[PDB]
Amino acid sequence: TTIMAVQFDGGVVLGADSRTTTGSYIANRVTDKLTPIHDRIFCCRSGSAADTQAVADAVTYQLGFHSIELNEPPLVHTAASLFKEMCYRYREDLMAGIIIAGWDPQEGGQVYSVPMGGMMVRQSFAIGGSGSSYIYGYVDATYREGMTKEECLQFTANALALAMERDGSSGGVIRLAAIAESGVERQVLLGDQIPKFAVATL
Amino acid sequence: TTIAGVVYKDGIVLGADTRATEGMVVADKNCSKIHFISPNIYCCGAGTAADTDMTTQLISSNLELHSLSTGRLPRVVTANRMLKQMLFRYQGYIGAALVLGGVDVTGPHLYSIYPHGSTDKLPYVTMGSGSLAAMAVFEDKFRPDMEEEEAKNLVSEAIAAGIFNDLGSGSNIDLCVISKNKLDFLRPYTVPNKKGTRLGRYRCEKGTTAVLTEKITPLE
Amino acid sequence: YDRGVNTFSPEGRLFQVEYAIEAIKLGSTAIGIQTSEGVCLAVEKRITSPLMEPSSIEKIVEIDAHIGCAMSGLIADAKTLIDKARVETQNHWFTYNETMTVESVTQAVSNLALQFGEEDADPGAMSRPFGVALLFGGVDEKGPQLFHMDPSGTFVQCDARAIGSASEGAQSSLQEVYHKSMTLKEAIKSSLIILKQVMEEKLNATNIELATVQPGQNFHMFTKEELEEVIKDI
Amino acid sequence: SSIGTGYDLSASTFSPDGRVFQVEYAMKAVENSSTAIGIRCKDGVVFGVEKLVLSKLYEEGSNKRLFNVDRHVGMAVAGLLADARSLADIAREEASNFRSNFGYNIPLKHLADRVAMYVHAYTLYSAVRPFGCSFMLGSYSVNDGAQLYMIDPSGVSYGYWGCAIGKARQAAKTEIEKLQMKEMTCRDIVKEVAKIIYIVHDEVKDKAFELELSWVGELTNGRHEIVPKDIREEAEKYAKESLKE
Amino acid sequence: SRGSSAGFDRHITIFSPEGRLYQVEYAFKAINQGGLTSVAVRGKDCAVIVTQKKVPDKLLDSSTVTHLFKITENIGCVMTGMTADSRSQVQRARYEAANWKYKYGYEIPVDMLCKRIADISQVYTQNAEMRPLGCCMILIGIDEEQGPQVYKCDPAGYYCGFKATAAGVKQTESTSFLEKKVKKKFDWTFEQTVETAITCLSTVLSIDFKPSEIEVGVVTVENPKFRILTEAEIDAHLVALAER
Amino acid sequence: AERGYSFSLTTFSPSGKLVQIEYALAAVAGGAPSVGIKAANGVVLATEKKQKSILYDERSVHKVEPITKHIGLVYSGMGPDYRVLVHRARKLAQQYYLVYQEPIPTAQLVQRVASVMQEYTQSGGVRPFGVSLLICGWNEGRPYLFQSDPSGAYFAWKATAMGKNYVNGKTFLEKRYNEDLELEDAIHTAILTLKESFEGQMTEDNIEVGICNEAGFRRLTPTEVKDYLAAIA
Amino acid sequence: NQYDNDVTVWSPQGRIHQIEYAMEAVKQGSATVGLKSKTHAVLVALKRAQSELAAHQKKILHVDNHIGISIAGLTADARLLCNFMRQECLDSRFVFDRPLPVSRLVSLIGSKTQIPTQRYGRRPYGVGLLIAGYDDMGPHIFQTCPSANYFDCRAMSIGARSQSARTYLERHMSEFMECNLNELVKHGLRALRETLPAEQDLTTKNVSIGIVGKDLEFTIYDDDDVSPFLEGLEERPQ
Amino acid sequence: SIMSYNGGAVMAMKGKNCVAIAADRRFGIQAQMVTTDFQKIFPMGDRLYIGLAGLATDVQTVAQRLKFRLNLYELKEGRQIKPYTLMSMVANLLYEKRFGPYYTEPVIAGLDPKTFKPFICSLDLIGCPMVTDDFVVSGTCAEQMYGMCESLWEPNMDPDHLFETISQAMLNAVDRDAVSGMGVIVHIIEKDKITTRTLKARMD
Repeated sequence: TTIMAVQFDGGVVLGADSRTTTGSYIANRVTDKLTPIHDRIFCCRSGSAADTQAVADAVTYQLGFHSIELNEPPLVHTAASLFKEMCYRYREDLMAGIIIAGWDPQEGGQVYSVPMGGMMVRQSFAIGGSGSSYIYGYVDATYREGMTKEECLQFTANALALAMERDGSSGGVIRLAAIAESGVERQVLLGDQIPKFAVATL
Repeated sequence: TTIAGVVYKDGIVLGADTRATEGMVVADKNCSKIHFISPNIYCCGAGTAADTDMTTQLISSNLELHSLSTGRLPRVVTANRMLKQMLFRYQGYIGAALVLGGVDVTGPHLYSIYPHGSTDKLPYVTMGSGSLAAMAVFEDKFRPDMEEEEAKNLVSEAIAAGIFNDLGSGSNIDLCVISKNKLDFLRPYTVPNKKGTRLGRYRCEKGTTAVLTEKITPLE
Repeated sequence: YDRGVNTFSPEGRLFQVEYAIEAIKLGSTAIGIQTSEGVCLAVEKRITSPLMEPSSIEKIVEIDAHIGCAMSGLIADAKTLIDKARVETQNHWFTYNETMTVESVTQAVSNLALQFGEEDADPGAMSRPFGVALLFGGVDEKGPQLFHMDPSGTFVQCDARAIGSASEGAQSSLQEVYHKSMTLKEAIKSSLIILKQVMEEKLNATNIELATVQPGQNFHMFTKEELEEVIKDI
Repeated sequence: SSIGTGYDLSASTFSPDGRVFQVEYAMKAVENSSTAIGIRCKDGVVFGVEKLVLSKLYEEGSNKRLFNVDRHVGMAVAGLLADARSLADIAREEASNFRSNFGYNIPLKHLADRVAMYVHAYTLYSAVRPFGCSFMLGSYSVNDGAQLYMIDPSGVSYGYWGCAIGKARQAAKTEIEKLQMKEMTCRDIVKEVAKIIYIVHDEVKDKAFELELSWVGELTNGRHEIVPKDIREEAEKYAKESLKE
Repeated sequence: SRGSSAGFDRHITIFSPEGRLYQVEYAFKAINQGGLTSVAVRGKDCAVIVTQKKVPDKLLDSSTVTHLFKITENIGCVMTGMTADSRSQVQRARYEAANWKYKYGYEIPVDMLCKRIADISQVYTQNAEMRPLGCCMILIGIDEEQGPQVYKCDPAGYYCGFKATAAGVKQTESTSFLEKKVKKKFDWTFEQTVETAITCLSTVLSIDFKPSEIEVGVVTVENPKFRILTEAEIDAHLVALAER
Repeated sequence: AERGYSFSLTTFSPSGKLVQIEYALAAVAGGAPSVGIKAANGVVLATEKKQKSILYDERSVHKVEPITKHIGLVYSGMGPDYRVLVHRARKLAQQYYLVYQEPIPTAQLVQRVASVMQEYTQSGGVRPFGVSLLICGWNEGRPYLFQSDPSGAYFAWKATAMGKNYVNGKTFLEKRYNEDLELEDAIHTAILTLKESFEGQMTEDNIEVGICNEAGFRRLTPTEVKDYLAAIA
Repeated sequence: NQYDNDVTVWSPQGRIHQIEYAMEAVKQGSATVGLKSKTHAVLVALKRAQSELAAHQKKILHVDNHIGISIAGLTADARLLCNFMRQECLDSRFVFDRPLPVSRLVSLIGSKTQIPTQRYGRRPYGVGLLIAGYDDMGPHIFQTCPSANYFDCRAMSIGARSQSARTYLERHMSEFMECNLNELVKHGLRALRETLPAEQDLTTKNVSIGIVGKDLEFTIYDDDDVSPFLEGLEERPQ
Repeated sequence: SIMSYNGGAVMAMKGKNCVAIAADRRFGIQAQMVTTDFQKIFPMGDRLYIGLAGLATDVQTVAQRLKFRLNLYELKEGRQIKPYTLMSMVANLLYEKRFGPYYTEPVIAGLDPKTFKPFICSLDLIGCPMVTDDFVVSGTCAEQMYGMCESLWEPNMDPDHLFETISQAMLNAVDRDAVSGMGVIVHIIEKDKITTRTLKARMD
């Protein structure tokens, strides 16, 4: 798994691979790892599929009830806090690396990381999953303050392509989703749409 | 065990083999692995047999209650939710591996459900010891929007791949076809396997077994 | 008209507690006398038949080797408190390796005071107050002590005290004859005298019980002969 | 409007004309209480309480009827005092739990709804009695604005621009409706609060009294605070002088 | 019989000698104590709620005074009767909806929500420890196949679907009006429905309301999200009635 | 906060009567009438589903409810109580099916539901159900018709009536009905005995009918009921 | 008479009679007074004896090194509350290693005592308390009622015939804040004295004193340790 | 293994309008034989028997609790139990201990008390049911029994032939198992009667 989230001005950009493995076998070569938590709040999942699915459902439920009871669009920080609570309270029984990202009329586009421990931190960009290890350098040398939405899109696309190329537990197709006040724009990069890099020959 | 499921133009084809093994010994040559959930929803089961039995029966019951109350036909998402939440609650200790398929108001839907409680919604799925062979068949010969007989042929081919390439699988092939207005519970589809005809007559004649004690008890 | 067991009277008291106090006024009268030589406790047995074995009537019991207790009213209710007191002393010994002070035991038994009630309680909780008055007589570091306790839970130290039906008369008689320098002999003598005054039957060796606790001697219940030697000096 | 034939002994019992008299009696306990008012302007909320002194032996600031429920939320009560305190503890716990679970300061409308549901929970059963108090919650934020809510023994919660509870409810309200608080600032408001309190006070029936005053607004960076001795005495002076006319 | 009483049959929810439940009837009476009336009408392609908005004081934030509630993004309700009870029941409804979606993976149908609330109320009807709620819930929403839906539940535990209903003081009269206006057989359109409800309430209390004296909830097939009309659009509906 | 009254609300009178049960029965004998007929090859349940306005959507709530695939229910008395009992009966049926993997016999369902009804005449803080039930079923070839009353007692009937004018309906049944009737004739005489009370024009939406043969329990379509209410078909 | 027997039952006039009847239990107890200087807090209590051959009831209890109480009413409820306060103080020292602030202890008492005035079958605590303490905000005298209400007092008196003491204290408030310990205890003793007929007066047998302060842990004086305080009073004659 | 602690074997076989069930008679603890008359087949009504092999304690216990529930069934309802129903009942009983199972693998053999159609089945230790039209086996000599039954069983056999077949199968399978045997007992049941025999067997 390789998940990624980049914050820009008007909102955020989410990206994930589509490979779900049980050992060296690929149980699903076309997984959806970008999961809507609310109208403009998504989560990127990594770790145990059961755990992340269960937690995401629970958070979606809680946040739905919460938003109805407040009659307001929920804060991204709130969804992130819910994930944080669950992932921290049951840290010894869950294997989940989550990235909560979305837009919010109060604080705009935001990205939060909730890694395996159960801590929560806001970041300009976040990466997670097995493949993330291979793109720390790239993402550190390529990132730049004040990227446009399309720039962030191309950015996550490239990073994920690299990770998927190197990581065996990552691969398949690329799933992207831009989130802003405008709404949610999901797209899928497959085959030749996936960025390629000159491979060493002689 | 080899079970599979596929989504075609008018609905869903489920497939299963019929061998039940205890260790490396065949106990059942005609095990039924395709379970009734609701009139529009069926479920193939691999993994721990008793667990798939009880899980599938429990969910069938709760769904009957649900539809009885709602007066409507059950949705596949409902079955998926009930199954996955029950299974997650038990942390994999309930060894149910499932292929869940059905037809709704929203159309045909196929999920694969793992004993830990994770699910995947896919146009084609395989579970069991023979799942890789069947998956090979699918990945080679699957196209979207197939017709009924084509889909049945594909699924039976995958189940056959499992049967002949996996020691855990064997015997007959069961299919279940579910469309917007038809339910073909073909059991079994086609038995590509037969015991060879007995060359001998090992029939024992009366009196060949020595008896120490007899006691006749008349009934009614 | 039925109300709760935890209802206040407009005067500011609990009906059940007051009615329990009333219930004591039917009990056998008992006398305790505190003295620098020891504490004495005397009580009438109230035998209602020659067929009743009077030795099976104990309104004076040993809480421990240095503490005795005389009870009046509903004896059945008293047995519980007595046992609780004994257990308490033994727990204190177990934990601290030292005897309980009479005041501490008395306080312990007094902690079970208003521990009754209907709603918001255990299924094994008391439904009503204990209809019993107690007189603890003991010896400790503060010397010979005597305490009195009633169903209100209020316990107090007393020099000479009477509980029971003839409480008032006996208390007056006690007041007339008590001074903080009596001998134990004078105390016992006085007790038996006032007891004979208030008792309806003729005072004899198998009609009352008498017990002493002195600084040099553990709790002692007087035998029949030991009683005779005292009743002789009427 | 007065049926008492066993139909008024429990909150689990309707009157034949569809009323719950226990709640009405608790409300009546609120009516017999000293008056407290609260008013919302364009940069916060101000609270005023007529705290009747029952003895000169009591210290200054005893029996406060103004509470800090949260660092951004203040509370003004009227009625049976101990009940008010218990409800204050409830509100505090609700706010605390909200912060622990969600990360930010609880919105006032939500705190109101929660505490009000808690209050309503006591108007349904025979096992418990309704709260003999009404209370106001005030708060200010830049993301929500200035907000003021009121809750009665029945569990009803409404948002107000100005509100009052206790003996002189309607008189106080009549005095309040003369103000254009939607344009005034808390500063200007404090004086008017103190004024309305001094007006509404009955020096004949009720003896001496003490005035309680509470800020919560942009002037305090969102923190519900006590009115400084200075501004308090200023407002009191303004009131006493305005009383002679 | 015919109004006979025995024991505590007028204090708790037990049977009267003729088999009635007095406390329940008293709850029905407790609904009217609010002094308000709500009208609910089902259209061919929509569902409309309208209710009096009595705000006798300017010291209130009108913005907080409402008997219209969002249960779900696509399920709306109007409450009539005791206020606090109404909000309690609203919370319960919201919880049941969210829980429903969480357990079953699909949005709750109005039918089942109403049935659930009614089922809950029946318990209050049969247990002595608590008294029924003096409120009445009317739910509106668009179902996937049955079209628009208007349901209603009682403090008795009764629930039902309606083409039109009403609750509160002017209930019987509103019912009479509506049942007269349904027999006509007219193009039950969006505006037809809104106007029908508004005029029902108006004639029944006689007002020709200001746009600040009522509130209108609505739900449509083209737009299933429960929408609460602004005072502006309400007035836009008002002035259109003073033309014919 | 809440707990619960732990004492019986239903107690013996000095006469030896369980007054609350009889008052519950009074509540039953004040509700819309219902008829049940067992007819050799099937069972019929029918009831007066008379609304109070044209506004009521009669296609939303039903009085003839299925319990399983082979058992049906109707009632006389209070609606909500009936609804509770319906949920409970369905649950019981499903428990039985989970344990035995065999559709619940009608008599067993009746016994369990009756036990539930008996609980509410002795347990604490509750009143009895104000409902009499008619339960039809197909099991072991034979057809079955039971009635359960608020006391928790049950009886097997060949035919019966409950609710308003149940005595005259009962007599009418005793005369104008007997065995060897096909289910069709039974439906006929059922609508006939309901008509002995249904004040007004009995339409296809004024009554509800359910049948139970050896093909399963089902509610009759309004169309079928119209055809039957044509005094023919 | 139908709004008399349950604490969960409001009267039609907005009162709860069980609470008030409970308040009446305070008046049945012997009088006690409490006053503070700027450095010290003093409880003075008139003990009370059944008969002459019985000792005088304890009126002052030790809670923590900086906190003591004087009781008036049901003694069982008094000991109950006393144990509660002791436990809370111990908890505070255990967790924070600092003495528990008096006002907070009092608030806790209010919270605890409010609870059974709202639950069916429960009763109010039939006891009034005077609490003397010293912390970072100086000396403190508090008063707790069965109504679960509490007051921060400059001085106070409760119990039978305590109105007199209340009046006297109300006269000499302005003196208290600058008095010395001897004078403070004196004033307390006079306040307690005005609660008696001219026939009877204070003794080393029916008076208990409790002092806490900036230079003194909470201490109880009675018998002969009271004599230095009494032998320094003006033989107030009728 | 736990199942091999006491050993034992149980078999059931279908016939024409008849059915058969057999079991060895040995009760031993590991290598040591304690008794040679241990009951492993229990009547659960007329024409309906259950066979239990495995851990002796759980054999007895499952049998007893089964008789408990069965008696309750036959009392509440006015009928003897149907074979399928008994199978589901046992399945339920075993699955109740899913995470602490009884160590027995039951075998059911009987005729439909209404009809006469033969029924056989076997279950897991956690109650997974398995119905066949030929035979079922359970025990420490399962492979042996399978070997014999696959070679001797014919479809439509008459009582005598069913007897000879199941007897030879049991005898020859058990005689290749160290912890099974010390005698064999066979119940052959038909519509009118029940024949119970003990076979002449090796005792080693």
